[PDB]
Amino acid sequence: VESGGGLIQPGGSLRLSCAVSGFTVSSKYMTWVRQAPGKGLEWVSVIYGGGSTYYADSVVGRFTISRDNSKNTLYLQMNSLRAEDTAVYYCASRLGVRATTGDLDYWGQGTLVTVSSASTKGPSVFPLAPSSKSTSGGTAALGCLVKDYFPEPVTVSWNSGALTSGVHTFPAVLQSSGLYSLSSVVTVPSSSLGTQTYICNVNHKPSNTKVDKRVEPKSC
Amino acid sequence: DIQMTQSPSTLSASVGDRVTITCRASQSISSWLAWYQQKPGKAPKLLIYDASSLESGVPSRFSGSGSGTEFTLTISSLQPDDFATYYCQQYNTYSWWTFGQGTKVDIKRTVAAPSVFIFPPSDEQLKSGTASVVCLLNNFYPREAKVQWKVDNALQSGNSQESVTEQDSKDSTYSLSSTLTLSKADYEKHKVYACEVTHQGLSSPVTKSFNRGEC
Amino acid sequence: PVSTYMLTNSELLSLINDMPITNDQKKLMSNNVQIVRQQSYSIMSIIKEEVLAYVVQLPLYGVIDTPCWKLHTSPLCCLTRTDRGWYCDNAGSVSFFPQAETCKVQSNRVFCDTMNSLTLPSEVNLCNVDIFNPKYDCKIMTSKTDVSSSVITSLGAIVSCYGKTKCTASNKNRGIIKTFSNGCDYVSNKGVDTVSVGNTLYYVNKQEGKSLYVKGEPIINFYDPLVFPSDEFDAS
Amino acid sequence: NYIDKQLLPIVNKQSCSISNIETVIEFQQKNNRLLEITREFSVNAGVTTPVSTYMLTNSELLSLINDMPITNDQKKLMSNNVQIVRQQSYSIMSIIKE
Amino acid sequence: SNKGVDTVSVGNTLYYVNKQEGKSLYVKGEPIINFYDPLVFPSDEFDAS
Amino acid sequence: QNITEEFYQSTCSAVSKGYLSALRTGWYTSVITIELSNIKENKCNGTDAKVKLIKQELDKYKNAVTELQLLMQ
Amino acid sequence: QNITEEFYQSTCSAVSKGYLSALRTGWYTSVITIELSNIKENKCNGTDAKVKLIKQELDKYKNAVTELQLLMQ
Repeated sequence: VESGGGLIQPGGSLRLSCAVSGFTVSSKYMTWVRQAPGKGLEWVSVIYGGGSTYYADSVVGRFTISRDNSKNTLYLQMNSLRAEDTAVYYCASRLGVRATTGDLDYWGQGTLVTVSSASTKGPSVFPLAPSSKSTSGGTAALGCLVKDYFPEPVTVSWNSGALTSGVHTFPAVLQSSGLYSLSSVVTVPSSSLGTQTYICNVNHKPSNTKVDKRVEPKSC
Repeated sequence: DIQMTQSPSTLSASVGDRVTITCRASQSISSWLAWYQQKPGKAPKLLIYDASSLESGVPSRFSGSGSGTEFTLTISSLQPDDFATYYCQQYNTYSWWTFGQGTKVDIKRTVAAPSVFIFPPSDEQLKSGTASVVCLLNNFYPREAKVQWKVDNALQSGNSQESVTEQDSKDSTYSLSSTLTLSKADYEKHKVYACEVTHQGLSSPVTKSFNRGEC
Repeated sequence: PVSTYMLTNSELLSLINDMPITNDQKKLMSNNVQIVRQQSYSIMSIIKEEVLAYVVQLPLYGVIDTPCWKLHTSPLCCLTRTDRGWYCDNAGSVSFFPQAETCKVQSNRVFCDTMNSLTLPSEVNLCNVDIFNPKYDCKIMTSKTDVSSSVITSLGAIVSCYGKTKCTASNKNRGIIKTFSNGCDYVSNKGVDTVSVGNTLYYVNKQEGKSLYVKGEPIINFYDPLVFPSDEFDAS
Repeated sequence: NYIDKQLLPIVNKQSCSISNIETVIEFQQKNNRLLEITREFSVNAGVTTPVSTYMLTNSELLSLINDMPITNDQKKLMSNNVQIVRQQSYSIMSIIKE
Repeated sequence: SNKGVDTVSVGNTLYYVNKQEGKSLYVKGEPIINFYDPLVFPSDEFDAS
Repeated sequence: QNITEEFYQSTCSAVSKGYLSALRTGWYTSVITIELSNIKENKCNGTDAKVKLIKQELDKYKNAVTELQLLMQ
Repeated sequence: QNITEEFYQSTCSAVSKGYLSALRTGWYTSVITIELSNIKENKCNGTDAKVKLIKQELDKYKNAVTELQLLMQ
């Protein structure tokens, strides 16, 4: 599993770190795959068990793949980042054993790296009060609007991860003001609009803001 | 270096169908082509390696064939488990791995209509100079849905943004959340806010409405 | 070679996935580890009482999946071609390994050492058809008198029957199945298992022999636990 | 109770150690021939030359020699240069099971 | 020269001018401990009773 | 069957076609190390005191190691 | 460093100069003998009477020695 991604101004530097558990890094080849918004998968860099390192044309000389036997974590030093490097960087290796070279079946979570000048803004979280009616599907709906933040990503769960069924967290849309905005709703039985506790948990770590806003029906 | 190319861009098929994705090589890569599953927002999942050997523990409904420059991924009995984006990978040497550009897959299924909800802007937000009214289309199919806002029965256009979640893993329906952005000056100038949802699964246009100062 | 003590199979495959070669080379060595060992070395480097360190030395191949071939020749009456041995196609040209030692064959896959190989044009292939190929000076071995012999090839044999000598080819079931007139005949290792040339007998096919067996029976370990009668004693 | 609860448990633990030992020895001893073979195949990677006195004893060589489709004069010549016949023979491991 | 150049390709065949340094392998062994159990007889308690 | 033979009476020779090749053009080295699981003499007496298996078995090794340590130069 | 290389484009060949030599022109023989530290069977019974390590360990040897006595002629 990764860490250390995030936003950095162009020309700046960033340090990825791939936490691996289950096997020793000093006996298998480790790899890095990056994925642009809405593009395909692009191989980036690889370190074999014996120290041979290779980097794709796009990044050679500017990136530096390395590993340390101690912390059992392969890194990926990214120097002189430009706009085109902005993507989500996955690390991977092959758990199983054979003598061919290329397939992967352990992949990390995935960490975002954003290269842009824009500053960081925390989100404003407002509750979406369920409607005065109780029809329209047999139940009712309430939700949360995560508006005016930059940059990605923001994670929205319900009840610290308890309420999962009927939930829909939408992908963000870049508003005209240069900030991102997404909504998160949950379909709940209208027989418990004010009975069940509904707490949407907005987490946006690029700005260190963690907001809890409760969604109850409106006073009217 | 090698490049891989698949077809088509997006392939639609129903549950239980037989799907065939192709992946072509600019050089004969012998038998080293790997297939990967990527459910949106997740990590790639290894289905097939070395052209034909299936990774132990992945459902046996996936199969590969071929060698050289013509490779094919065939699914025998499709499932709601599998609806995601599929990638092929060549690994003909150590130094230079290159991926396919991807084949994104959607579904056909029994039509299901959207549950229309409208949400008034919260009291916490109107005290900031901007009000955002949210209209929700929960669990519908097909993906195509139409949302239009009415402010005093006057159609809005271009002051709202839509977002559609990916096809669901279980029931396999989409959702839709459109947010109407106006300034606090423009919001309190009018009373009737509503969003009209027309859909293939609805008998007629459906309208959810509320009043400003009331609820 | 590199013994299974010096390098286990796990470790050999551990070293193979680290060699700077192509997936097509990596896959050929994984499937002929027998030959790769016979071609590797092991040199003792640093020997201390509480730790030994040796250097393994594996072969790396330059080219793979080339078409190769092997030449046997026999007297013609008297001519005798002398470019006998393994030929392989190098880039553009043809590498020629003349000593039978430096080239290992498994199945259909040859592994040759290039340390002393010759590089010839592809036009030497035209020497098999015509001794006077004008595009290459075929090295030949001559003689002003009649000679007779046989040479056992990979898949058969060649019978040079010349002069008053009396050569034949027997089959195991049918016995003598062909006499040879004066000329160069070629015999398949399917039909013929023996070729006699005069007073010397050539064997076209290996001769199956008695099968030997060494039987072993499981060894039974026995012991005798020594048990004391405490109950009769704890009563008295 | 010292003899029975203290000292007989140890004499019996010993009578067990000595059977294990005597067996591990008697194993390196009855399969002595096998263990050489399986050693020298490990050291030559499956093909050994010459044919060691472990791979083929002299008893077995004369058994095989009287079966070669050859003349009494070859049979007698090989019997008298068994050293050379070994230096010219091979041994290839075919089917090795557990 | 084998100082400046480590590889020479000639067409489709790759020659290696210099030996390729490889992975280093290690097989570790820990000291084996011999254990026994000495048998002591309570003679003093016995020689008094 | 891939491998075949061609026979030419013109030259009275036979070719053997149908082989795929591997031409060794270099070496790949690896430094394998291994450690001694060393035994510590167990101090106490056996059935026969004049017999020190643990000691003799070490000097058998030590002395073997020594004879190899004299081959490096 | 003593050893060097010269390259001749005239012949497209390369010499490796700078080697000192030893050319073997004969043999020196030596007859080494060695004796067997022989074991005498120890008469008494063990834990298992059906097990005679010392005898079998000699027949393992004896028979090996015998198999070598059959190679000289």
